[PDB]
Amino acid sequence: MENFQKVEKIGEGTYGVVYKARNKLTGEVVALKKIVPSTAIREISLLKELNHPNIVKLLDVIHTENKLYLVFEFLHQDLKKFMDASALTGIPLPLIKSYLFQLLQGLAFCHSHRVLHRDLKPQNLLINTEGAIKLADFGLARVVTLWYRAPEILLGCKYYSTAVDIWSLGCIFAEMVTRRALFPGDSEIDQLFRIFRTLGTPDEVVWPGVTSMPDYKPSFPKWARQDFSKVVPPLDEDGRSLLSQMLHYDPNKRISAKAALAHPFFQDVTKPVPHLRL
Ligand SMILES: Brc1cnn2c(NCc3cncnc3)cc(-c3ccccc3)cc12
Repeated sequence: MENFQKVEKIGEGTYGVVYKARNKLTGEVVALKKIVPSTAIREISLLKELNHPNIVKLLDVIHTENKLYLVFEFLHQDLKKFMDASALTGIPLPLIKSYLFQLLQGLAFCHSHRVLHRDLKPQNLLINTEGAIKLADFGLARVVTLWYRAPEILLGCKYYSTAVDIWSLGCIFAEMVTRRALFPGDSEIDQLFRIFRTLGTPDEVVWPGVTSMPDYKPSFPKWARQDFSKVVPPLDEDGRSLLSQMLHYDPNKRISAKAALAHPFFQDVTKPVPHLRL
């Protein structure tokens, strides 16, 4: 640690405080996360090899004094701040599409290595001046916001898979378009019920096996599904079709990152430069 000079606190991650810091040696500016079980050390070590342009690079892992520090590449802004900053005007559709495409490329990569994020949220999607967007805190999982949590997690599924990340990204996609959180639940049941109220209460017809799930209750209220035209106006039909697929109840039916990349929505994708005030 003596090799780093703390510049400032850039948030309070789920595991510890994250600091912008300077390598007293190389002079490199990095993000320093202060989080040990051998399993954790080994798992984290694996993440160091998981390199991709849309994944925040984990530079080094430092274990000392039974303490654990993760040194990451530093990015100046996150999607939440950018969304807040662009609230009056909204993020231009072409930039939303570019960001969604890049994130799907990142997910496609991680997923192909059997690595899940599990906690995707605007705060952990980092952006730069070049129009790039990157997933932060990938593989780390293996008040905390429930807004992006997939229904199978909320329903007590113990062995959920990659589809949970597609669900979270579908929620974030909707939020970028509408400028309002899709399902801002403030408790597990409120989260579940917000999802039901919009997509309809799931049943054996649309989600075979849902009624047997651990936290499923026959006493759940039965709400009708709403039309996406009401959910994310004025997103075009291509966008709404993609969204509807990323939000399928059945994790097995939910579109994969790979398939999502081929969706017609991305036929005209480009890479705009955002306007960032750093
Ligand atoms: Br790795 C990493 C690399 N950059 N980075 C950023 N940068 C965005 C930023 C935010 N505030 C000031 N400067 C830059 C935020 C978080 C993060 C922090 C807290 C919670 C979740 C993610 C992690 C992280």
